[PDB]
Amino acid sequence: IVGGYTCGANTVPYQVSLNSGYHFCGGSLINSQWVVSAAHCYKSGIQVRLGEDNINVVEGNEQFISASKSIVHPSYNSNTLNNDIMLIKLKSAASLNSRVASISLPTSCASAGTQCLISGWGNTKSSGTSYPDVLKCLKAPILSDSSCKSAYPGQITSNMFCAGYLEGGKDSCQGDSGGPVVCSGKLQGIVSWGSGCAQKNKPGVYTKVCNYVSWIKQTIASN
Ligand SMILES: NC(=[NH2+])c1ccc2[nH]c(-c3ncccc3[O-])nc2c1
Ligand SMILES: [Ca+2]
Ligand SMILES: [Cl-]
Repeated sequence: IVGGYTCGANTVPYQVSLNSGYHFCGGSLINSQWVVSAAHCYKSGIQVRLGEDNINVVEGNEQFISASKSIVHPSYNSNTLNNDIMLIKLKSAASLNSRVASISLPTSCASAGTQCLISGWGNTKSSGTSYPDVLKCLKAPILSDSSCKSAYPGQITSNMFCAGYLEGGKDSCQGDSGGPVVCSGKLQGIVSWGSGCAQKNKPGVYTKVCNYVSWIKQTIASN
């Protein structure tokens, strides 16, 4: 997160860290045994870490659960990142309390201008790499589809939306991939891609979760 602030320990209880010996992507807890992340975060050897704040110190509240399986969307395209969503099922269910909690899936898509909260342990510098120990947050609005398509001509599908600031300075970045974009208590986006981080007129692009709620429900109901 570039231009963001320290969220405060456990203030984003549905945020998870995907770990393979180090933090590589974020994700969102949607029920006690399922997490939602981005298809490009897929790898084997994933341990899901819940209740985290400092990812390098065990401070208490953490729950480390191995993924029993990851389900990448069958139509995911790694070259356009269209359908960039993945579901991870946990080996055991997580103990939910006030520090670890799930986030609701949306019943409707959000509109331009909606203010959302984006969080993650990704890079904090637009020019260079500084990775934080604690969770960073950024409040950003959903942009109109015309400005988004005007910024990335021919690269935005209907399963994507842009959120952020065209002036530059505040944005999600590498390490934040797979994490949440929550608007009004509902998970509306997943951090997917962008050009550099916090560059002028190059806002972040997010996977539009309202387009996949039945796919998520049907997939969880059968696995
Ligand atoms: N500018 C952004 N909003 C953005 C967000 C997530 C990103 N993730 C990545 C990324 N880059 C290199 C390897 C993996 C990644 O997820 N770039 C990203 C850029
Ligand atoms: Ca920790
Ligand atoms: Cl276009």
